[PDB]
Amino acid sequence: GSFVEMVDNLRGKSGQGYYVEMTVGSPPQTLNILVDTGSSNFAVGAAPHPFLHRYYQRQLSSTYRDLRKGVYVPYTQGKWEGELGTDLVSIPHGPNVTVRANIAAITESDKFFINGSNWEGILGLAYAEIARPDDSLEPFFDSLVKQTHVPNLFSLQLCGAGFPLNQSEVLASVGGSMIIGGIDHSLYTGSLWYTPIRREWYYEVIIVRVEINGQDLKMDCKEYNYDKSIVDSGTTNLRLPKKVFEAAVKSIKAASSTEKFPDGFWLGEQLVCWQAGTTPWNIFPVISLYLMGEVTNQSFRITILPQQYLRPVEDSQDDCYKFAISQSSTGTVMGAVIMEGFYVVFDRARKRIGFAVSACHVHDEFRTAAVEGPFVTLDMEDCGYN
Ligand SMILES: CN1C(=N)N[C@](CCC2CCCCC2)(C[C@H]2CCC[C@@H](NC(=O)Nc3ccccc3)C2)C1=O
Repeated sequence: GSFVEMVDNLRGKSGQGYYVEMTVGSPPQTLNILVDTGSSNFAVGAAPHPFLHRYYQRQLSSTYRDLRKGVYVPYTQGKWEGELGTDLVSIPHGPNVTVRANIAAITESDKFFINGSNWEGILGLAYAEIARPDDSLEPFFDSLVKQTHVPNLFSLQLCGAGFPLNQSEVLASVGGSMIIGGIDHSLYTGSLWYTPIRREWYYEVIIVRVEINGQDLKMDCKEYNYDKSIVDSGTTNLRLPKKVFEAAVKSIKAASSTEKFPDGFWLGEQLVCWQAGTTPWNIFPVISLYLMGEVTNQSFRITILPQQYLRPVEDSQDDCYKFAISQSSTGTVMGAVIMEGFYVVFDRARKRIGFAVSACHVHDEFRTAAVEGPFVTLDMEDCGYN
């Protein structure tokens, strides 16, 4: 329905992350927390760090409980380490509840915190299977559902501005909404289409067909989900398996061939700039990802524009962008630049993910993002990797 208390409760952007305000401890300590559908730990800065102007002070919380256990979490680009405990947690622009939740107090980290991001911790919203050190550490959302009457569902509207936001603007701007326990109909247009959650660990899905401007990429659909496909608000780019990335870039280059871009642009390293207002959106193709539907032999598609996969960056008065599609060796990742096109419903209760066109997606007068269906698609279970 309508969840006015939670609409517009996010801030941030695709490259630095989207965050929500939370409070931890008694009396409450306010912290900004990155929303991460690609992990399952609630982990907060708990010691001084050059990029933090505040952190969780366990000694100041009367409700802090020490679990006397450490946690070490390496990931591709870095790591975070800390001390496990529990405390009372609330979301000011959220459901009006307070829960007793696990908290990893981060004491050491490498390439975790981001300078100028304005967030001090992360909220891992995925399932217990991928919680660290193991699946016995109950994730926040599981605690929330068990302890309150909050429905087992949340939805995310990540709003890309379509242009660079400076330090002051990104602090003053609305970055989107996280609706806890429901679906807010003001955040999307058209219909919601659902794809099954294949397995409850990451938010894993199955892609059954890929098009570039309606042209079928024509790969064996297992390639699109090798070794998994996930929906992850904690990754910036649309990341594709090596072979899929190579075929997609070849097709995107062919569609946009009226202009030549350097190799560094396609590698997502170098920006491309145009005179103010002259970005040639129309030369770049739309990208359609077909997802397995809830009905046997039925699929639907989500279509994104270059306004989603070209990420605005400051250079001058030129309009500059980075290519936000990159290679992966760990499967497809539908990151923030993809999520910015859609209102995404994480329907844990019904083991499904919903997509609808976002009321805040960036587009032009000629094209819009789309969510359409149904399409007849056979042997979709074969698209999943084992
Ligand atoms: C993809 N991804 C993700 N969605 N969450 C994590 C952890 C995954 C988790 C999966 C289950 C097993 C354990 C690991 C963490 C990520 C969160 C967003 C901010 C990032 N911070 C930076 O990247 N910071 C940074 C800072 C300076 C330089 C470079 C990067 C760090 C990750 O790698």
